[PDB]
Amino acid sequence: AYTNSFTRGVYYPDKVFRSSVLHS
Amino acid sequence: VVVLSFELLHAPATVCGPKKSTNLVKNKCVNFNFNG
Repeated sequence: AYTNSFTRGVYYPDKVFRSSVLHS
Repeated sequence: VVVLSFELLHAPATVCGPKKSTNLVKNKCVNFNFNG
């Protein structure tokens, strides 16, 4: 063997565009 | 018995009903109906 994935795996959750905003 | 199920906003709309489209004007407050 295992190894740690530091911050990998982040993807755009939906096709809807956003910019300069935090979204939960 | 036929059952029809629809999906909204999952993806760009691929199936649509027949409505004639028109040219889009800009810079003027106008009704817009884009892809439903």
